[PDB]
Amino acid sequence: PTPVEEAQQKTIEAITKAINYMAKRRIGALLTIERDTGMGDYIETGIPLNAKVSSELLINIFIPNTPLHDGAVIMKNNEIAAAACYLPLSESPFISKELGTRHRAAVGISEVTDSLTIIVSEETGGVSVAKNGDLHRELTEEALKEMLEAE
Amino acid sequence: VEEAQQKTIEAITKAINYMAKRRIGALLTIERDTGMGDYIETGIPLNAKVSSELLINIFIPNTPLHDGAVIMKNNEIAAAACYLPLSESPFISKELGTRHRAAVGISEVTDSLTIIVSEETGGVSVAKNGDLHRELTEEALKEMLEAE
Ligand SMILES: O=C(NC[C@@H]1CCCO1)NC1CCCC1
Ligand SMILES: O=C(NC[C@H]1CCCO1)NC1CCCC1
Ligand SMILES: [Mg+2]
Repeated sequence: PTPVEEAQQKTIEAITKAINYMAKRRIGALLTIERDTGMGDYIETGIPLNAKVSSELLINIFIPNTPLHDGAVIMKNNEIAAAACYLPLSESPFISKELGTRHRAAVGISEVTDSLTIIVSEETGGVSVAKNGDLHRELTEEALKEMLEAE
Repeated sequence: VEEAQQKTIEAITKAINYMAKRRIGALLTIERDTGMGDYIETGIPLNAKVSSELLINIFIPNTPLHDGAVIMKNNEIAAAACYLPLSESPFISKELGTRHRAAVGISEVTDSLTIIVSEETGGVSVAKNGDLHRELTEEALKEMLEAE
């Protein structure tokens, strides 16, 4: 495998381990992965980190009642670019009415970028992904990892 | 460069103040001229920009990153949850535990400056040159960082 491919696999493993940990504990999370549409405008609304990814940092970021836990984490490749970022809120009628701001923000950014956003519900622990204006809910650990590997 | 150093000092002091008030244990070593790569390598790599918010989030109790030392280098957070050597000095106050002994320990073999927040009292101390300077005010800590 090339170094880029191995680095990508490490990042996926870090993300999936963090998301799985948060889902089990009902830790709300909002994690947007930049793709080909640049997200600089939104990255600049948060606290800059420019940090190497780890499952441990991702978890620490979203612990409730902490400085960094509200708003989105935005990733660029293997790095956490910024935390506590603003994303636009979708007005889509296909967002389940019981869902809160994190899900509406994820769908919102997915309507104006090709990014992939992962959401952990603080109510249920359910894991969802927003992509291209669609929200896919109640993902298994395997489905999430397969979505990341495919993207 | 001067504006960047002051920004980092302000970020550190704001984080330390927050933790001291809440009696959140913390251990933050600032590399100086003695390289500490061997200890940085024992932690979780971050190479992150300093912010008060990131420092606070690192040290929250019962989280992956809160046990061990944060090591700063070249104005960034190099790693978290790092190992530091424990001092065997018999002249550390006996009521103090592992965090303070680790800060003194790294200070015995490097020129680094380490900041400790006690989880028992929220007291703020600094280890340098093998000595621990205890019960620091906000102003005293700022003076040490500026002097360093
Ligand atoms: O693009 C990289 N990782 C991408 C991750 C995979 C899962 C979400 O984003 N790493 C390359 C840039 C730095 C070295 C290779
Ligand atoms: O921010 C600091 N140095 C900045 C360097 C890199 C860019 C320009 O010079 N040092 C801080 C750490 C401890 C207290 C001050
Ligand atoms: Mg379904």
